[PDB]
Amino acid sequence: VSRDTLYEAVREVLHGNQRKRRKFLETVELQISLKNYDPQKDKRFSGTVRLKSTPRPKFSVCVLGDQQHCDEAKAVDIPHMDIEALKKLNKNKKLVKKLAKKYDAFLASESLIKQIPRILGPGLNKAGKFPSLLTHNENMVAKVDEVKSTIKFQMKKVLCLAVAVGHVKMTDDELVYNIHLAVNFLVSLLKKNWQNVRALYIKSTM
Amino acid sequence: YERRAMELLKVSKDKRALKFIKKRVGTHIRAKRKREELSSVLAAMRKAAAK
RNA sequence: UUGACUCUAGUCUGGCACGGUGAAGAGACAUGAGAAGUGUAGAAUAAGUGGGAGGCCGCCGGUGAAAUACCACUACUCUGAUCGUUUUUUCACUGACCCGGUGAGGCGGGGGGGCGAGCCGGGCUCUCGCUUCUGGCGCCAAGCGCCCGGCCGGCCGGGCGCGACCCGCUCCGGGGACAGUGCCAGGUGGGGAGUUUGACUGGGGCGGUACACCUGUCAAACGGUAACGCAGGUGUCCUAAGGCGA
RNA sequence: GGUGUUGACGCGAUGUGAUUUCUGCCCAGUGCUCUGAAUGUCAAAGUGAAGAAAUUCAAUGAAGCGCGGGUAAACGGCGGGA
RNA sequence: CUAACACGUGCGCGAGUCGGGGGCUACGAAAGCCGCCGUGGCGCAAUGAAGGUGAAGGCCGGCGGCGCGCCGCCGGCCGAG
RNA sequence: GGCGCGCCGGGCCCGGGUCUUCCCGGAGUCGGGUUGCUUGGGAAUGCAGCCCAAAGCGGGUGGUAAACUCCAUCUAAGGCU
RNA sequence: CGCGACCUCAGAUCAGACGUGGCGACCCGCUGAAUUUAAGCAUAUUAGUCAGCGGAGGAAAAGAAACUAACCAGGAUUCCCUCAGUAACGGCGAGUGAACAGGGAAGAGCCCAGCGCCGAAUCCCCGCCCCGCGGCGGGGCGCGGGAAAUGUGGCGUACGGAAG
RNA sequence: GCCCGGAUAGCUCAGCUGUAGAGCAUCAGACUUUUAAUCUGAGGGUCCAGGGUUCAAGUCCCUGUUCGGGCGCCA
Ligand SMILES: [Mg+2]
Ligand SMILES: [Mg+2]
Ligand SMILES: [Mg+2]
Ligand SMILES: [Mg+2]
Ligand SMILES: [Mg+2]
Ligand SMILES: [Mg+2]
Ligand SMILES: [Mg+2]
Ligand SMILES: [Mg+2]
Ligand SMILES: [Mg+2]
Ligand SMILES: [Mg+2]
Ligand SMILES: [Mg+2]
Ligand SMILES: [Mg+2]
Ligand SMILES: [Mg+2]
Ligand SMILES: [Mg+2]
Ligand SMILES: [Mg+2]
Ligand SMILES: [Mg+2]
Ligand SMILES: [Mg+2]
Ligand SMILES: [Mg+2]
Ligand SMILES: [Mg+2]
Ligand SMILES: [Mg+2]
Ligand SMILES: [Mg+2]
Ligand SMILES: [Mg+2]
Ligand SMILES: [Mg+2]
Ligand SMILES: [Mg+2]
Ligand SMILES: [Mg+2]
Ligand SMILES: [Mg+2]
Ligand SMILES: [Mg+2]
Ligand SMILES: [Mg+2]
Ligand SMILES: [Mg+2]
Ligand SMILES: [Mg+2]
Ligand SMILES: [Mg+2]
Repeated sequence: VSRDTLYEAVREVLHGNQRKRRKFLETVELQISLKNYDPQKDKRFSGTVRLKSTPRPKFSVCVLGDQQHCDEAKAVDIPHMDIEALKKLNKNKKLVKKLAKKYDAFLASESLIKQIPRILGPGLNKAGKFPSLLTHNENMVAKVDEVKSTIKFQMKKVLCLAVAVGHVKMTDDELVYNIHLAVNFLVSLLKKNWQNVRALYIKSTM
Repeated sequence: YERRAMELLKVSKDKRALKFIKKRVGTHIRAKRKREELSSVLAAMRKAAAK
């Protein structure tokens, strides 16, 4: 793909701030259409994007953790929910799915994904709602920031994708760098390269 | 042959498009190159027809 | 010579190119527009993914559900119609191409003139354009009009236009994107070419196979031993008719 | 290019051989010819699919063969036993 | 008669051999010479289709290993039916 | 005749290294398909007819057809000696 | 209607030139068989040979890589030794059959179009004068004629090159 | 072999998110002289086996048998 056309698209959205003069918090997205990839056949792709800007930024987090996380999570204002809290969380499958409605993505400690599949592994894998693992580096400082914006390209049976990258107030070369990394990662993730797409559309939210 | 190939890329039957160029030009490497060049030309026409 | 073998000029047919221009008919599509997306629960006719918290003056929560709800531009499928890409069928066009005629001699429009139709001197529609009693002659301009030249109104001698209408892009016609040629492909092809047409054998030929094998003899008590010698046999059959044991 | 400085009362290809009297029967065979619409058969190219491609596979379907008429002054043929 | 091959025979050299092609110095277009002109041919190595591989062994000492008296490997010795 | 010397006239008023900025290529040809001939050239070595008929980090070659991918090596379709 | 530029196209016993034909041993282009061999014969073999046709020179053709290789890489063509009667082709039968690498003979490299930049800076022909003239050339003079912008000459060619 | 098509109760056939339907058959009841026929009703499938998408699929797609249909072989 040419890049001066992406410069044209980002100038037309930064001066299509004229086109809406948006009234909420502002963000854009890119859309992908693909040519003859049969969705019911094999080679189904589901890959995560390693991205270096966090284009969401209003990103909603609660974690699931063991101890060593208490004082640091409450110092950085992040909900540490230990196993007795998880018992109260496990006694009903109705409210635990509505806090995933509150909270955008999760992340959990190393051994608590042995206690989440009791009944509630299959209980709330009914959202596409993976809780991501931590490490023995034991730092959620900047690791929450770099595990958010690891964006899931997912193949489901409709033949269209739409991934939220870009809020219109970041800097422009770094945002086209984000779109650059995302689209070449998708072209690599597909069964075949850049010929496999129809048209990439980066129009705004409203 | 280029106009009929651009029209097959417009309808997007790319396999028969490639077989068409390779039967009417020759080597499959040349066919891949001419299909990719006509897709680029057709993309420029789509951008110009957009704005 | 042919019903031999292998081919061949020729001929028949198909495809590709030369090879265009329209118009209808049948379509495949694309593009633009316009409506459908009722298993069940949920106030609900939720097709699907993703973004999203006050647009405009429904919502975010909460409810049921697996999955939600202003917005936007997306990607799916289906249904009537308009447009531009291709295929195909038919009807036409002339411009490549072919044929005929001639000393390529009046072609196509338009103007002017006359004979017939009818409406109120008028125009339209159409036709015509000068030769038919005779084995004659038929060109190389008459007449008209306008200019000009030599000599003294007169002489003598020139030029131009009508007469013989004007304007045009193929000379006229006749075919025509097929005839045809170039190259493939299949058919046909003693018209023509090249070649072959076993062997044994009481001459060859016809017969027979004594040409590959088998039994008994011939075969003269080891083995070997001939002829178109004798009498016969074979080009198979067997899931047991093979192998064990009783 | 010949026929052709020609045009069916001609050109070209055949058989039989003046005249008189006749010219019987057979289209099964081999030819030749006529029509293209059932199952058929059928090349190259063109089309559709699968596959990474070479390639493979399928449908389409020309003539000719088949199939169905005609023809013996076409090659030819025209019984036996009680 | 030329070429190719085989065998026998004479000659030189002998695990080598050969300068035939090239070069250097009347008969002589002969003859000689090269050697860092042996490039090369043939020979000294066979087998396999090919990847390839590519032509004696033993005895002594130390460390059933167990129901490699064999020995896996190291140091010495004999050493080529 | 050539190699030598000299005079007059004429022609040319020429180079190299470093840095910077530019620029660069041969088409009914290459290539593919098919047919025919030819070659040792074998899933086609060369040549030609017909049809299709290009590209520019391209194109050709890389002795088994083909796809993906590194490399290697040249620069055809112009010419003299 | 005429006059004039150009473009196409004629005509000349126009001015000046040029090709024709011969020989053909060696060379180049095309065409191109069959006896023969295979114990027959049809593919092959004879054979890209004999015949045929065109065209040259003192030599012709070839030739300065769209190469050979796959290595520690060589480096135009031609010719010789060798590769080799090998790889390879072939009713895999008869028969056919190269090349690279190595050693030698010889040794030489270059030039356009394009990309460009220079006031077409270029070329041909007529006349006059001087010189030489049996290879019609050198210099000057021409308000002498043409060619050429539909592109001549200078630099410049893949080994890069040009300008400052 | 090969795209191709199928499997649904003892037997044939319809059917994108569940009471698997329609008929023929078997079982029982009533009429009957009697299940000889009539009529009433039932029961009766692990949707060929498994995997996948899906909110769950007998249906949509893969995998594997199994059979149906011509081409491939052969003469
Ligand atoms: Mg025959
Ligand atoms: Mg014949
Ligand atoms: Mg004959
Ligand atoms: Mg005989
Ligand atoms: Mg005896
Ligand atoms: Mg027995
Ligand atoms: Mg007769
Ligand atoms: Mg008959
Ligand atoms: Mg000897
Ligand atoms: Mg030839
Ligand atoms: Mg040959
Ligand atoms: Mg390779
Ligand atoms: Mg050159
Ligand atoms: Mg050259
Ligand atoms: Mg003259
Ligand atoms: Mg001559
Ligand atoms: Mg012979
Ligand atoms: Mg003989
Ligand atoms: Mg003979
Ligand atoms: Mg030959
Ligand atoms: Mg030969
Ligand atoms: Mg000759
Ligand atoms: Mg001479
Ligand atoms: Mg020469
Ligand atoms: Mg060169
Ligand atoms: Mg060489
Ligand atoms: Mg040898
Ligand atoms: Mg043989
Ligand atoms: Mg060499
Ligand atoms: Mg030397
Ligand atoms: Mg120049």
